[PDB]
Amino acid sequence: LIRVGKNDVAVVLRVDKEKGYIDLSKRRVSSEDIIKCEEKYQKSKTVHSILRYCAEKFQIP
Amino acid sequence: EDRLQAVVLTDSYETRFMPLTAVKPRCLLPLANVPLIEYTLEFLAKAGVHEVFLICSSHANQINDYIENSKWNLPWSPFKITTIMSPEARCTGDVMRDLDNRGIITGDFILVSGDVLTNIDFSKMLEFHKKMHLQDKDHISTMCLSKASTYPKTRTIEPAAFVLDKSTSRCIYYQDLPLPSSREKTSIQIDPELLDNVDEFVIRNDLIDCRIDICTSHVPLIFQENFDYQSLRTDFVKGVISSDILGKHIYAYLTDEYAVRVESWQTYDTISQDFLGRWCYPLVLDSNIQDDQTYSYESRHIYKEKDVVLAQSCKIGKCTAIGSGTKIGEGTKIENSVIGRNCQIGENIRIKNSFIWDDCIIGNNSIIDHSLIASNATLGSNVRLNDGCIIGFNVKIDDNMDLDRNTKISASPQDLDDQTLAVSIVGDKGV
Amino acid sequence: HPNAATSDVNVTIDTFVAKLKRRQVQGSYAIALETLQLLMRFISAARWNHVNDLIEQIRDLGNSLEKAHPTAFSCGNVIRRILAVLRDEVEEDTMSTTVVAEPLISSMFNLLQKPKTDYRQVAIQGIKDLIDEIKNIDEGIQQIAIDLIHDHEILLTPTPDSKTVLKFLITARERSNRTFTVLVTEGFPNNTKNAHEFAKKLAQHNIETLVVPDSAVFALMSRVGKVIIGTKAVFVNGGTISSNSGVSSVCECAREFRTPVFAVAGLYKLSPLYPFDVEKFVEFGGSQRILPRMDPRKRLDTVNQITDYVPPENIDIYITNVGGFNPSFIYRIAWDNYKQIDVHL
Amino acid sequence: FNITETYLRFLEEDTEMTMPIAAIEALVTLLRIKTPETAAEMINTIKSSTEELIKSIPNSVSLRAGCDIFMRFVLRNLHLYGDWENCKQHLIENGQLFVSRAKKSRNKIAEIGVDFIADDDIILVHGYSRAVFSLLNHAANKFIRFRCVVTESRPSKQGNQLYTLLEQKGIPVTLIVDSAVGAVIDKVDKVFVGAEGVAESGGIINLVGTYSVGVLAHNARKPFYVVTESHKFVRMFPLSSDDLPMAGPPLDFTRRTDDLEDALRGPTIDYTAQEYITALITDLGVLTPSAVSEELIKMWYD
Amino acid sequence: PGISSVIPTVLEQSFDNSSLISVKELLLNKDLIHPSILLLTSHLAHYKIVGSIPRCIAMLEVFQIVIKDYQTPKGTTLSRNLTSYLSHQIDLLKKARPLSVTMGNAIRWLKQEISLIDPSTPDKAAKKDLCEKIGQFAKEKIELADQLIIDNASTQIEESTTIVTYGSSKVLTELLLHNAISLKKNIKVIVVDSRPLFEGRKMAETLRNAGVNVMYALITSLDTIFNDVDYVFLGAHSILSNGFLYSRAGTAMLAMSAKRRNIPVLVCCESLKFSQRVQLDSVTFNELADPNDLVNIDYENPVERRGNKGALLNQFIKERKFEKKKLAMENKPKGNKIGGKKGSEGESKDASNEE
Repeated sequence: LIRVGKNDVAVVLRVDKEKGYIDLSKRRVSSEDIIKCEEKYQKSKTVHSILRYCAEKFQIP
Repeated sequence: EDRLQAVVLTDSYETRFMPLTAVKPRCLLPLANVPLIEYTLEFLAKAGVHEVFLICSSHANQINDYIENSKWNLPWSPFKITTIMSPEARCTGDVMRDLDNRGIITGDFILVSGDVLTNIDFSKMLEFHKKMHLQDKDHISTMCLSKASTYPKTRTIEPAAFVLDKSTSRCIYYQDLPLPSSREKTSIQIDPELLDNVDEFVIRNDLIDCRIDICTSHVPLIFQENFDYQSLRTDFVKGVISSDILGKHIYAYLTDEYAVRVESWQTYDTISQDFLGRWCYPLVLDSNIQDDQTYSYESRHIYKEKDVVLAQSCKIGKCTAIGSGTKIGEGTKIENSVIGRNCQIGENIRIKNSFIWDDCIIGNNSIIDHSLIASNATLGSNVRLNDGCIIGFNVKIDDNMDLDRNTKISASPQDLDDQTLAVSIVGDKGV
Repeated sequence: HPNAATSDVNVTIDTFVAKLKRRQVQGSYAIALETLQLLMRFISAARWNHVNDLIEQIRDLGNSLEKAHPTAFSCGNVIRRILAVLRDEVEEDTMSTTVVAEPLISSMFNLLQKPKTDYRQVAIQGIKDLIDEIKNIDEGIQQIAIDLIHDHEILLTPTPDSKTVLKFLITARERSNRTFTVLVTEGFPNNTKNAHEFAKKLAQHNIETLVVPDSAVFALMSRVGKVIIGTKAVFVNGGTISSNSGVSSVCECAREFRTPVFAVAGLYKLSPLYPFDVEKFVEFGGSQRILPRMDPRKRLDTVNQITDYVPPENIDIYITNVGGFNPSFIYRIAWDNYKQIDVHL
Repeated sequence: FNITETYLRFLEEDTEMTMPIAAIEALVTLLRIKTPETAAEMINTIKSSTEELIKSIPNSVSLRAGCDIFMRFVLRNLHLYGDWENCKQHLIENGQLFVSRAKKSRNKIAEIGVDFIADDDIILVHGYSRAVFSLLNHAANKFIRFRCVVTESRPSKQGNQLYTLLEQKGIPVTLIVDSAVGAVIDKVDKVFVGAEGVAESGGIINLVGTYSVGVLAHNARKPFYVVTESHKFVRMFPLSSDDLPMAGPPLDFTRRTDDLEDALRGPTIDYTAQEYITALITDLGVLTPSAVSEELIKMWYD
Repeated sequence: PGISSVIPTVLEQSFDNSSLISVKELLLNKDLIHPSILLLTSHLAHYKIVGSIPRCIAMLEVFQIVIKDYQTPKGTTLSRNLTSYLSHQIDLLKKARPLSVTMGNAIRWLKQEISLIDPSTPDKAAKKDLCEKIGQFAKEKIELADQLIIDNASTQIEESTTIVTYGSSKVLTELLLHNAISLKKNIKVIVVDSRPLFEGRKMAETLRNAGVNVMYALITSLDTIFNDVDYVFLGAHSILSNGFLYSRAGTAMLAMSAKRRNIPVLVCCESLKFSQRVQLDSVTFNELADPNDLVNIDYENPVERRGNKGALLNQFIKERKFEKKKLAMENKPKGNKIGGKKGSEGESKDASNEE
């Protein structure tokens, strides 16, 4: 089902706010929450796309 | 049917091989560590020859000496060699005229231009020629043609477009093109003199030149009559077609099997490669024709003569032939290249698709790629050669040299760069 | 030794060489016949005065012939036989000229310990005898051959190129009481047409014929009863050179399934020289027959061979004109036909 | 804290510590310091450590097998979806517990799977394994007609060691060179072998000479046996007859020397095919035919 | 209604159980059949390229196309005559060229799908989701699996290789191509060709189209080709419940040869090709074709020579029969590359119960 490229669900279990170690989970998802998570991810992706063309255009960070 | 004489057009295509042919004759040069004349002779024998005639002018003494040394000189031969000695530099018309003046021509005489080696049986062809002759009184000469490698791409010098009939096997038009080499004339021509008589028109280009001719007694007379024809393919055939003498027939034999004549350098290389492989059905070096030869067959298309020494741990590719009296060192990578007789190879040498002639020393830590080295020319330490680099007679390539693609080296000790003396031109040294 | 001595006395040597080189002569039998003829010519025409010298000359000639063509074993064999025939007579003569005990027909210790006549006629007779032997082989096989095959048994036939094997099959098939099913392997690059011809012949003879491709040998192997080889040349230890393509793999398969492997050839095909190398004696075919075009075929280097070599471990029976023999016994037969010194020339 | 150091710590003792069990214990010890609650900080680090160990390996195979087994166990552990603490505690417990288990397994093997040698069956033993020796000693303990044949093992004179071990038990023994092994199959009944590891295909990863022995057994139809403690299942596939992930050279043709220096570089690890095995003796039931592969499948769920 | 009876050539004495006859040129059929199925059948009957792997994919594609084109009648429900249609299609396929194990599996899957959704849902919503699901399935169990296999192979290949190969198996072609391009090792490819289908030739052509050093051989020429050469690879059709290799023509002999000459064989297979049907010989069920394939005299497929042979019916007592699918021995292949990375062929039905 997963393999390469396909969108897959995540929720933050444990955070190490010192050096950089992030724990993620798929089964914990709050039931239909999976769908919501997916939607959020999609939104994020779209936002990223939006702030990529402008970065390349005006040559700004 | 029996008793047929042979006339071989030798020493005709000199200076076509631009670096070589200046000191020694053209035909005497080895194909695969053994002279090119021998193959031709063998072919003639196979066909059915009763007397041999050779045309010599450029370095004739050497040719004579070779003949004297050759096997056919002894009384056991069915055919004897008597050479035609003529004044220097003349066309095939002039030669024909000279022949006519002498007068040995009887019946169906064999005229072969250049040197050809092919596997196809000739008796059947002869029979066909006879039968066709028996059809009508005014029949002239036979031409040999073979099916090409599907599409033509490596043929630029002689890519002849043959418009042919299926019922009679007769040529309609002959034309030469520089189309793949230079984009100036990508062109086709058809004449309307034989449109409403043949009907069955087949336009073809993919046919390779052989230049073996079975000729009647009419041909020399014709040559004598019309002195304007200096060549035999470009002007002659066309003339015949356009009715110079009215109501006459010519032949174009079609064969599915391999038949190619020697013409250039790349073509020569290809021919050699074919010979190395099992392209020609009975023509193999291991049979030993010259009697002094001691060739034997081995696995994966590898030829080894007697007294051949090769050192341990040397990875070989595909199709390799080694001549007698060789000493080869360690750490060599040999791929699709022929090594000459009594050649001394050093250590750590990478070879790919190259060609090495009789008695050559290859220096330590050198790379040879798709390039030819002639007889008694030596390679020194650290020499890097690219595709199609012809090296002439006795050229001493010493220590440290680099030559780029398609660099030709002179043979006689003129116009082309790099000379026979010490070091090839990177620092100016020579005559 | 060159051909300086023989030029006007004997001329046919050159013709023989020509026949050998360009393959104008076909079939080992024909080659043998030619060799015999040559020998006869040599005998009738030339002068001798001495015997040892003559023998030496003969040896030299043989060597030359070998050098001219290595795949012609029959030619060599016949010569060797003739030499052997000569040798015994010479030995006999020596005993009379001078004017011995042996446990068997030949002794080993005689080599270690220190040891004009009408021999020409005898030599001539030898050639005739050889010719006669060559003439009929199948008549001396069939009395042993039609005893092995039984009712409801299945035969498998690699190499249908040999003329003897077909005859042997036909003789077996003649019998009304005997019934057998025939599976025929094709052999693609060298044997196809011949195989087809064989199949046609079988059909004509009114026998159940099954034409099998080279890939479909494995599926039918549970039913296979016997294996027959169409070999061309027999040797010392047991190993044989077969008449082109599709023999080795089949033999291996037979060995795996423990299927009996028979061989029918003859003693004129039998050689006293050892096959030390497969690469030296086996000759390769043609690349042109397999695939069309030339320019892309420079990249595509195709491997194809004529003759096939099978190890003596797989083959168990060698029925000839004399009788049934083994690979562990055939050496002695060769010795009975070719002498000790005549092996190396 | 180091695993390598821990491994080094055991040298002269052993002979019951199943090296892999020791390795597992070491791994557990390494784990139970830097908080096993987080998976981001821990599993990756464990993997790195394992990689380091692999890099540092002189001539050992089973370590990898052990580590992957441990990993699998860990993975299995967090499927209960309960809480992070209790599960962690359980995991921690399961290291010493695992070690404890090995002894029990050995006992099980030595009491149940020893019935092969009973009616004075002459045994041909090669390849040193502790389990086989235990079986032998505990058969002597039980008292049974039995005889031993020893084939000479030469990595660094291990055969002698084996002989000495045999001696401290009371039983007549003889030495046989692995060249004359083809000559003697007549009086010797069955062939027994101790393995370094069992392959994915089914075959055995062993020592200086086993394939030849297997071949001989096949020829003679006298059965070939392998006795090992059930934890030597590595994800490794010997595809051809002369290929293994080996630390030593695989048949190196040394250059022309004069002083006789480079010679002893012969194959110290050999592999035999899957068909040669008649019975494989393991603690997790008497199973042989395609059992290892099944186990592997169960582990990887693929 | 279709066409029945009339079979060319002799029926022979042995090996008579499976269909070998039939429509080659169409004459009078039922006026309701979608032409794409017919076209596919026509292709399969006279195919020279396909070999186990792509056929199933093609079938799936065809099914998808049919679904896309499918319109529900106003009277009857979505599944009433659909099943009948499917049956008819199956019958046509069988008449043309017998169904494979993969095809059977596909059919089973389709049946399952049909059972899953009961006739209650509208047209445009159901099939929208069905086609997507099927696509997803295809992506999962086929292409991805193939990729995985390729990657497994990649790590398994060592340094300095000389390989002898056979078949028109797409996976093997992919593998070899990968080796040639992205790995950049010292790979040598030797090709073996067969009489019924020019698969070897196709493989060679493909290799040429990449630029690989190629030796070209046949089933007969094998005794001299070894005399350096190590690896041998084969293409499998399906593995049965016994564990035996139920594959195409010239494989088993090659395997045997390999076994004889020291070095073992490696075969590749998918994690769906496994069958519950039990057989241990080629006699049980075999792909048998018309003797028209064994007519051409060497060289090329389209030549047509009037040589020696060209008759079958007129000949009295003559049996010219050939087999396409074979059953190779169990112990001879050692390596099997499936969905679960690596494993032995003796596992047989470990994935069948797993589903």
